[PDB]
Amino acid sequence: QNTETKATIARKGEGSVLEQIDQGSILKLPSNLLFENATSDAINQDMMLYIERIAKIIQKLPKRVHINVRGFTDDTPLVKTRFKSHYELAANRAYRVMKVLIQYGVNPNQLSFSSYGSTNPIAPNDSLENRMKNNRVEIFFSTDANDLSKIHSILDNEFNPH
Amino acid sequence: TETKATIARKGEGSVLEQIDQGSILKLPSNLLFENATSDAINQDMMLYIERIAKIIQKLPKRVHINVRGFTDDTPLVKTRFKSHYELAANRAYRVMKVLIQYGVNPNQLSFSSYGSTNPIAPNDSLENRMKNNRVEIFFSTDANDLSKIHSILDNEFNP
Repeated sequence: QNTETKATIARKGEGSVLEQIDQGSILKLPSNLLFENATSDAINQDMMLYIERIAKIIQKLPKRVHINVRGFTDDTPLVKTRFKSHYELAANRAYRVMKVLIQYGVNPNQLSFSSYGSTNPIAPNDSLENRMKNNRVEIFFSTDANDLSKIHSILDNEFNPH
Repeated sequence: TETKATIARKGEGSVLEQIDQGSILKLPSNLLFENATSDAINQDMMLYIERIAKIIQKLPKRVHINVRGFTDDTPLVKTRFKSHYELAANRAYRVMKVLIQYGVNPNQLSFSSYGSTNPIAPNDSLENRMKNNRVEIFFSTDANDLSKIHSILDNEFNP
């Protein structure tokens, strides 16, 4: 039923999970592992060491892997912050992690960053734990394989009478 | 996710279908074989097989081709075939054999049988029953990049 396994990043690394989907892998990191709070892009004192470890793991992965850093927020009112929107907050957070991965030697041609804003929650925002997961950063690992597409195009050009 | 098909302007009926893990080329059995109980290929449609063979030869080794056989559910009584599974196996295999005749690498080919199990139509008519009698060719790859990515991540991260 489940395709998520807890992941251990730093011999502590609490709350992180690895999910497999059919078109790739998603590493999910709760807010408090990267940032001082849910509402800023300011990094916390352990941020760097976590990302270094992820970057080492990434170095074992083949070259054609594309790595997408994805940001997410909860619905926390944005009045107290310098951001215009949830999308903007999540973009800046995703972008910072990407940049740190670059500093650690991950090739920029394999990296991008995304923002989902507040509308893909993992859980109810009824606890600190759940709030940290709703403000998570994700890392999606995939490829731009097109073998199946070339087969289809090939077959289509030969065998379509339309 | 499908359209009609032909070749050299002599082969209506055959459809190409795309599914997420590969492509399926449909060859109507009725055209393909002399009659509804034989594994003897229509010697007139060896030219459609050849075309398919020509395309396969363009595809790299990671692309595997599976020739699949399917039947209606008319009980077999006047025949030397002992089941629909066996009948479907022989038809798939005979089409496979002809691809091989036309130069296709035997190591990229296999044949399957589904018997009467997954009919395109309800079995009630030389209209409908003959829709169930078919041979499909499934094109896919042995790609495991995503599986390998997951394995490595899981090995490094999962306690």
